[PDB]
Amino acid sequence: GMETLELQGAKLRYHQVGQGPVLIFIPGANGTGDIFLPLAEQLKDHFTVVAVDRRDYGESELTEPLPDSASNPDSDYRVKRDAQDIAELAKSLSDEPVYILGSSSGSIVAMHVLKDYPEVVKKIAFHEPPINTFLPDSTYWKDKNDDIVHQILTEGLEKGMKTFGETLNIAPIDAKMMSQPADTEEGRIEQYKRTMFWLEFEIRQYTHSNITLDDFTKYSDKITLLNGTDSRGSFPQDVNFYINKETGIPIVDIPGGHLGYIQKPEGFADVLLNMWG
Amino acid sequence: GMETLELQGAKLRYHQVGQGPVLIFIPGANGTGDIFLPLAEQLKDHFTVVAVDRRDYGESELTEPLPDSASNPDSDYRVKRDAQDIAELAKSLSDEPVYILGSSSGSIVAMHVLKDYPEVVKKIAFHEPPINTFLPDSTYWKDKNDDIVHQILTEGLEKGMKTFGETLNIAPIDAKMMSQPADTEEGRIEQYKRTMFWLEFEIRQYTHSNITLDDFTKYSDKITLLNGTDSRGSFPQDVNFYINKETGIPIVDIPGGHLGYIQKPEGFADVLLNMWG
Repeated sequence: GMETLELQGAKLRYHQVGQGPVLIFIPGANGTGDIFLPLAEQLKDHFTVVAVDRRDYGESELTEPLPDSASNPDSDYRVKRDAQDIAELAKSLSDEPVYILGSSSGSIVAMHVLKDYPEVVKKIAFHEPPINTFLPDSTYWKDKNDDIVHQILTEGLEKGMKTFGETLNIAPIDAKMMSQPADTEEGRIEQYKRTMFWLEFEIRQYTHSNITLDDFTKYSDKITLLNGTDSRGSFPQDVNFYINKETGIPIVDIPGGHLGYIQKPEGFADVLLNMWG
Repeated sequence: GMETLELQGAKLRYHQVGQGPVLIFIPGANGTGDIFLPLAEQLKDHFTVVAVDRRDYGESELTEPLPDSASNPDSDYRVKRDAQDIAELAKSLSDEPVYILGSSSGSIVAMHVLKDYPEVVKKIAFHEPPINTFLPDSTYWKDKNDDIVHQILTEGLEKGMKTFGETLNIAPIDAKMMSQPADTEEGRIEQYKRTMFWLEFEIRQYTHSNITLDDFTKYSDKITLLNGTDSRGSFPQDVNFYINKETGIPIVDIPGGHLGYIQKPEGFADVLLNMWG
């Protein structure tokens, strides 16, 4: 049960309670205004308290995708868009300048509201901002942030071999080949995103999808099951053994492991050409 | 330099080399057809080899967002859409049924092509499928997958306190409150996605955004800097000290830590009402 302001690119949702001059609270990393509700109850006799879900969070919703460049660490799109969200909200609720308080990364949003839309600001408070750009030791803090983001990436890719080895239940050499970190930072970033997408959206949905043995028997003349010569004892071979046992569909052993088509391409090709050539 | 077939919801990209009957390779968890290129070079005298980037991967691109329900573990949207992608590709390249080989989760795509579009299949090969739905011990494997996906979530949230503590450089009690895992599985899933979004798209972009001290001095009469009484020694307070030292803008100490507005809402409110009431 939240209020809505439709803006360019998003439906902005906010809580509103109180009477009196408008006071907008801008949240930090939690992104949502509900964290200000106990404070709003303390203030509602004196201010019209407005607590925002910033457009990428909570009950707010984007109506257009973020630009490709938003993932660039030097992108200014989001912080600028967040600031003009607050300015538009302030103008939709008040014909006079308003009170604004932002905390943590939300106090950085507040700084940009004052920089680019001073006309909407009556008074403003910056609660514990973590901005470093104007500090004498800016580089220390900026480098540390860039390193922590990269640290989380490396720690993610380290779980690759459990991710594929324990879900596909394949041989460790195959699991290793599948989870081997890419050669470059950009390649590793893409690799991590692929792995996380596959985990969320592919492995469970596909491996429990609606296929039955009677679906194979109906066209058994078209089907060959393939087991790698190097991946014996693995779960996917056990699947093919079950299909072969119950339907009579043949298994052909083909060189290599779970990735035999890239591990041993000449031998893989020879077997296929004998099957189908 | 990849071929393109525009379909409903995506631009499907594929590699094509060879002469002769069409043979479509469907990739597994890597999602991209380049993994079949060394094999394609072995086969190109005998088949027209077609190696696909499935629509969510690689050089393929969605032109509409995935449905909300695609994240449901029992969703069939993606595997069905992948299969009709292959069927449409086969019909765009050949007036006769074609050869198809899928590996790993791509062999599950292949099963669905045969189930729903048998007319496009001349022969088909399932290379080491990890499907469990028709196995007698299906539940063991299905439960194990669901548990591994949930394991990766728990392992992610465990890095929350380093994520906020080492980027904001705040007190450990505050970092703990920010990273405390939500009460429910759905709450924890959303929490992890928020944290990963903030890391990628917020922390670096906002903390090094283009604000200078001269931006504060221009409207210094409107600004109050707020430091929590419980977060002394933290980096965000050091930021406010620098601003106060160089601009003269006042600091008000307000009850609580980095999250004082929810930690101590009555005391926080009292200070604000004295500032602004």
